Amino acid sequence: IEWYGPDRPKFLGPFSEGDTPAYLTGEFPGDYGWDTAGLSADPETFKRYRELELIHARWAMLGALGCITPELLAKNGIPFGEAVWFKAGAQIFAEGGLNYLGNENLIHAQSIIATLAFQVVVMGLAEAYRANGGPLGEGLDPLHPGGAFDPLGLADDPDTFAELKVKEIKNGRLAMFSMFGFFVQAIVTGKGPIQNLDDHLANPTAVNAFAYATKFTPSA
Amino acid sequence: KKTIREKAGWWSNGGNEKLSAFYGPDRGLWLGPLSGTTPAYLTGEFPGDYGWDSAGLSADPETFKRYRELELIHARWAMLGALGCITPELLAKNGTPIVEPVWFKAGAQIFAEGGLDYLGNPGLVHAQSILATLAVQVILMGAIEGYRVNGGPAGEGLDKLHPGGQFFDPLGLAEDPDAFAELKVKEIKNGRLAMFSMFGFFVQAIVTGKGPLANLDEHLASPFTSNAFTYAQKFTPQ
Amino acid sequence: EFYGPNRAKWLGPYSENATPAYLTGEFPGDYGWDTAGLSADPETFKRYRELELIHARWAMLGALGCITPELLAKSGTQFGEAVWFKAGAQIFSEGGLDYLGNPSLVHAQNIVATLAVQVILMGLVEGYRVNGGPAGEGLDPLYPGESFDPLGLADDPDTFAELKVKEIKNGRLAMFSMFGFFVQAIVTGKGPIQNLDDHLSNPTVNNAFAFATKFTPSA
Ligand code: CHL
Ligand code: CHL
Ligand code: CHL
Ligand code: CLA
Ligand SMILES: CCCCCCCCCCCCCCCCCC(=O)OC[C@H](CO[C@@H]1O[C@H](CO)[C@H](O)[C@H](O)[C@H]1O)OC(=O)CCCCCCCCCCCCCCCCC
Ligand SMILES: CC1=C[C@H](O)CC(C)(C)[C@H]1/C=C/C(C)=C/C=C/C(C)=C/C=C/C=C(C)/C=C/C=C(C)/C=C/C1=C(C)C[C@H](O)CC1(C)C
Repeated sequence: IEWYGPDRPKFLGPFSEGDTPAYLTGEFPGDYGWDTAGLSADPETFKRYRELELIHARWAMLGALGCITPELLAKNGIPFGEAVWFKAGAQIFAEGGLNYLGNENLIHAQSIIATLAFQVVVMGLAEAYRANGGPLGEGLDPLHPGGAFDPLGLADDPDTFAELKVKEIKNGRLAMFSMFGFFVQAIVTGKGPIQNLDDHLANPTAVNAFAYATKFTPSA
Repeated sequence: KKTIREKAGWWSNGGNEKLSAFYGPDRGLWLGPLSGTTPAYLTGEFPGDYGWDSAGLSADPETFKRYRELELIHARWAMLGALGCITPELLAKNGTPIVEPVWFKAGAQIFAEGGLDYLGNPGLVHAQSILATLAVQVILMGAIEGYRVNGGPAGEGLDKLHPGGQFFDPLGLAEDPDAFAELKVKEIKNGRLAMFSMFGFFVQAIVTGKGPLANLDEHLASPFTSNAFTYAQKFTPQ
Repeated sequence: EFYGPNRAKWLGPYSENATPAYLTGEFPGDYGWDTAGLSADPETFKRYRELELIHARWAMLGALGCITPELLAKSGTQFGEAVWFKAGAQIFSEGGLDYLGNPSLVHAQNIVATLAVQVILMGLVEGYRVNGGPAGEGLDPLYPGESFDPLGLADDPDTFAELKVKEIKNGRLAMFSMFGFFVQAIVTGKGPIQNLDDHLSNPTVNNAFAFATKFTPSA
């Protein structure tokens, strides 16, 4: 395994030698040679698309975590009102309000306007500092700053920094694909994805996705 | 100058202006005479060039050849779809006992009691499990679609869109240069027509929920009452 | 401001490096927002500028054509049907499509003939946009002039560029408003000035969060 250069692990393996793009060399992390749609021909579109991919990846990682750890954590102990992720916004409208750990003494969140207003105000300057400038650094790598973001300092040697970049982008593409799976298997079942996992593990042959295949057929 | 039998096109030997209307700058365009500025990269050397890149997505030539690949593959898939959507309904109106001949409900036939009878016959396919069907589909399609991009047992160094060797042109219609260049634009025009018609199949299945041949019969019976506008009130937001 | 390298940008004070190098301030409303890089190629930039201004003018025309029957329902005429996502059903009524509630003014019956006359006029006037015609011939396809400006407000080029950036800013606000009309028609089911009447009745409950629950699957 190399993850760079011309002999890299590619998305079709043996079927990837004639498909492989001429604009897609072995430079950037995660380049499996997959631009069959042709959307990275000029390098600044590829730069904005790599930035888009890494930001969507790093958001979908924490999105999958905030998806399954309420449901798994409610399965272990610590019961909630609406433990599933895609009813989790409805806990503001509850008579007891959204709570972080469910207990009544933490936050007492009854307002949706205050939370949304505060997070918009703080993330305006946060994502603006992400775009350019900021007190933690201005002219760094805009996708991989480091410095005031690395208390442990795992970007010391360029070899382990490069392999951390490729496992970052691979875990993030897995998280984006699985978050797409969370999105679609929420709406075809109406039930939680960990509860979908136990439903699949109870009956693998007939409680799979194909039981919900006749659901979306149009009426009349 | 020109006599009557040449204007009808009796003699297929002296036809050299046949590709002049589909290739080169003096070809037909998308808005006809109401399309003056053809995009300067769509020079007409490719089949299906009606000068239409209004959204400008195909200015770069690499993106343009990838979009040409996607267009021809989607064209052939939609051609096979629009032939394979109506023909169960055509054979059900024939009298062959297909039990759910509409295409948008044919996938649920494998969840029946007797499985998936192919032409309504247990002597045919009679597939029960959707799981082994999708498994052999993903194995066979992985092999075929991986052979497609970089060659394989049916041609290795051939063209990625038009191989035409001993396996993909076995009848040999594309031996001639001009006949191949004419049937290329014939192929992509029939494929764009079938892509438009498959989009029509999708929207017709969504908003009506009946068969496309049932939609054709309900438009042939009442054209002015049973148009697309009598189902325009079906997505009103209450 | 509004042109050149020292113009108004989309992040404002935090917009000195995120703006792309190919978005130089010569085209109207160049706030430097190409965060997906889709207009990096100049032909993509020109075609997307054409799509943006045409979508802009169609959106502002659609915004006024959607809200003015609502303001006239406030004013006092009843039309055939005031609600813009139920406005196409006037031609399906028994009395037909009366324009201002007047049965002797339009009284349209056939929706198929309305679509036929509509496509026969609109295909011609949309194909005339590309390569001139009776109005113009070979002008700027985004800013023709000389037949669609009977008053002719494009005399001074500084005021012309000012009106250009004013047009494209009103147009981005208009597509914003039409997207809002689209996604608050489907979640509420009431007209947009009627949603304004709800939000002015009680401002803290008649929000989008009153209807933020209705799109859960729930088996
Ligand atoms: C040699 C065999 C081989 C095959 C068959 C594949 C298969 C694939 N790999 Mg690959 N790989 C292979 C070798 C290898 N891969 C990888 C590592 C990777 C990675 C990291 C990735 C891939 C990805 C892909 C996909 C890219 C093409 C595509 O998008 O399909 C398009 C066609 C389909 C997806 C059809 C299959 C689905 C199904 C049959 C149809 C569904 C029908 C629905 C019912 C219709 C929907 C209903 C409507 C109403 C919405 C494809 C599925 C990419 C991927 O996972 O994308 C999802 C990807 O990110 N591979 C390695 C390690 C180096 C390989 C080693 O040899
Ligand atoms: C000179 C007159 C002339 C006109 C007006 C057109 C018109 C058109 N041709 Mg062209 N052609 C013309 C001459 C010629 N064409 C062709 C050969 C072709 C081909 C091969 C193709 C075209 C296509 C097109 C379309 C390209 C633009 C588009 O996609 O519009 C799209 C927008 C509209 C059509 C308007 C929207 C429809 C409706 C009126 C409004 C919406 C109504 C709904 C009720 C809205 C409700 C929906 C809600 C829910 C959202 C356009 C309709 C392409 C096509 O068919 O694309 C569809 C195409 O592939 N033409 C030749 C032979 C050389 C011509 C010779 O003179
Ligand atoms: C200094 C602070 C400052 C910041 C941080 C921004 C940044 C912004 N400006 Mg701005 N500007 C700022 C000052 C100025 N601007 C401008 C001129 C402009 C213009 C002309 C424009 C902007 C626009 C924008 C927006 C572009 C990014 C975006 O689309 O949001 C992306 C992030 C989100 C959408 C997150 C939304 C928040 C919330 C989480 C949503 C809730 C999520 C849902 C619940 C989930 C959905 C559920 C399911 C069902 C799908 C953003 C708010 C553009 C705009 O308005 O686009 C909309 C625009 O056209 N600015 C000027 C004049 C010089 C400024 C003065 O200083
Ligand atoms: C990689 C993350 C991941 C994981 C762990 C799961 C796991 C699961 N999904 Mg989710 N899903 C995913 C990704 C994932 N899916 C993605 C990317 C999509 C979008 C296409 C979906 C869409 C989806 C729907 C719509 C549904 C599920 C369901 C399920 C459950 C039953 C399995 C099933 O029906 O197959 C569905 C699997 C897919 C559609 C594709 C997933 C990709 C896999 C990893 C590749 C196939 C490998 C497989 C082991 C070999 C199959 C052999 C043969 C059948 C072809 C199971 C818990 C069902 C459920 O809730 O059960 C109760 C259900 O209704 N999933
Ligand atoms: C140079 C070599 C050229 C080879 C060309 C390919 C020849 C292919 C021959 C047909 C093979 C199909 C068999 C598929 C598996 C079936 C297994 C099975 O269970 O069978 C079971 C079936 C019987 O099963 C019956 O099927 C019927 C179909 O309607 C009914 O439904 C009955 O109810 C059912 O009992 O047995 C057969 O049909 C075997 C017949 C094979 C020969 C058919 C006549 C063909 C003779 C001419 C061949 C022409 C070749 C050129 C044309 C093709 C060009 C590509
Ligand atoms: C040109 C241009 C130009 C400008 O400038 C810009 C723009 C506008 C962007 C552009 C345009 C574009 C377009 C139009 C697109 C479209 C497409 C389509 C429609 C496709 C289809 C597509 C379609 C398709 C694929 C289809 C396919 C089909 C298939 C597979 C099959 C199916 C089937 C069948 C048999 C039946 C059974 O039962 C089942 C199934 C399975 C269901």
